[PDB]
Amino acid sequence: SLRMKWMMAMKYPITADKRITEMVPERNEQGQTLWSKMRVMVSPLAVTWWNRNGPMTSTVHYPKVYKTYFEKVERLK
Amino acid sequence: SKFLLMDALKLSIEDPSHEGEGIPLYDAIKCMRTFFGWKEPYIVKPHEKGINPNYLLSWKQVLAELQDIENEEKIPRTKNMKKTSQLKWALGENMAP
Amino acid sequence: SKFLLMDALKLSIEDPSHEGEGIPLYDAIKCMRTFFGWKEPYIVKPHEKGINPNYLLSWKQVLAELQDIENEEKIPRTKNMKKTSQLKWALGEN
Amino acid sequence: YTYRCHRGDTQIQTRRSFELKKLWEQTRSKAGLLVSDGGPNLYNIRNLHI
Repeated sequence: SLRMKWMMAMKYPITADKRITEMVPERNEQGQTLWSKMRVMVSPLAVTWWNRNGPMTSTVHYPKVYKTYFEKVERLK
Repeated sequence: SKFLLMDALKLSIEDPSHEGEGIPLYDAIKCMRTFFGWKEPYIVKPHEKGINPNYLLSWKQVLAELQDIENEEKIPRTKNMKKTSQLKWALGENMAP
Repeated sequence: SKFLLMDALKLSIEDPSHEGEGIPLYDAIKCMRTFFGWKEPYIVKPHEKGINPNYLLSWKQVLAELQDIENEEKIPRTKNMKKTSQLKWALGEN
Repeated sequence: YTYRCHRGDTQIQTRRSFELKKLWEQTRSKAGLLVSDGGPNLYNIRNLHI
């Protein structure tokens, strides 16, 4: 889709809630910005940063109803 | 001395194209891009005269202003820093009798 | 066809470094700077329709405008041509 | 190409390269990284339904 490959080339194409400010810093180590103020507009670098070093929770109730997919993986091996 | 001699290292751009004759600013930027491993800065030896947070803020401002070139319609030839509190203190612009 | 097939030749850039990521305009300028042997142009096969001096002036204007970037203090990312008589005739603005 | 997610051990320079490198050098089992963030592709004919 040409629409998708026209807004990933511009900064801040993703929307999130205001709680992102208290958890993700405005700038990273190299000095690249991660979000801007006028919901707020965020950058994919924020997603990568969260996946890199963010809060960790190890609850097991999240994959609760996902156990039907794991049966396929078990049967495939 | 003006520049330190024995305790210096270099960040090489290695080979440039033989026909490449350009502005020093972009050569410096290309040299900077080839390095990964920045961290959060902190002080290991104070100056025992002056304010060290000003030094930290100056380094951070230099890095941020070097990264913020992309927010410009036209590419500049030289970079002019913002006149900030820590830079004003460092350059001594407010101790003039 | 939109572009010719058998007759094309290229002005190469001779193995750019692995760290070279840039704008197409400056790549084109770098490719142009590697060639020497330009002379005064002249028409060798007319079109039998239309005005050919307009084509010659268009090519000359392209060369001059590409060579006339060093006078700008804030070099740009894209180049916009100037609206001239020959170019307006060629593009069929009227 | 569309989501600017190339592998960690690549020389392509984009705006997402720095954080992908940092994540790549931090992990231990690199085959468990998703493709969306600097990972290899393990899909084949036998895996298309998972």
